[PDB]
Amino acid sequence: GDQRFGDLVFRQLAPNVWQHTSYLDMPGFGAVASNGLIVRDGGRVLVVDTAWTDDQTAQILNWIKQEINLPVALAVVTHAHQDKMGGMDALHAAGIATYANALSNQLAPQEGMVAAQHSLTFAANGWVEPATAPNFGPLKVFYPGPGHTSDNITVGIDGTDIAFGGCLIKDSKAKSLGNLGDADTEHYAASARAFGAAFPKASMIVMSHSAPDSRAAITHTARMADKLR
Ligand SMILES: [O-]
Ligand SMILES: [Zn+2]
Ligand SMILES: [Zn+2]
Repeated sequence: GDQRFGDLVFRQLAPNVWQHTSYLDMPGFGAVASNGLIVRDGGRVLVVDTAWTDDQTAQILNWIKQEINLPVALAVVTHAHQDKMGGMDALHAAGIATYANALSNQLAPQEGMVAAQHSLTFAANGWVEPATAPNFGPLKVFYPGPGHTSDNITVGIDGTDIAFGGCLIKDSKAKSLGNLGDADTEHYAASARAFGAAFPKASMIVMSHSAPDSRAAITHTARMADKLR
């Protein structure tokens, strides 16, 4: 069941995996939810995405202290928008090692974000170059191609049936692809399909702006993106 913790919501998805949710009252649209992940790997915790703000991200760390009570070894953030990187300063204040796509770190300042400490780079096939993602444990990082943004990355969780599409993927009942302001409309569909192909055994797809869904999230997202081309 959902756990309200201050202004955030936490939901256990699997034995060692929780979803964090935070909200930003954005004038013109409404109060927009964004989801990320928290993963326990043995005696440490790994975070995927910040909350929208530093204050909210500090609350994620407070929840982790209360409910898990193990050190956060690292965080990976999945592109240079506020929902994913808005809380970088809070992570740094906590002494957490941070990672993002090299391109996300490059784009961060102009997007109003603080860059992560470390840059991930990717092979031609999309898989992270392993030397750039040291000690990632069960986190398997994949660049699916440009879509929601040029820099969007995705994360599978080994030992689970979960893959995280971030803002690239919307659920199977979504009416649109959300914020396309920085999108690559020509490549979106192929990138969504590449995410699915990278994590073919994932049965639970987690994403930024929908609740967890089946792989129908991937097929529906790609089919909607076929219209963008
Ligand atoms: O986003
Ligand atoms: Zn975004
Ligand atoms: Zn987003």
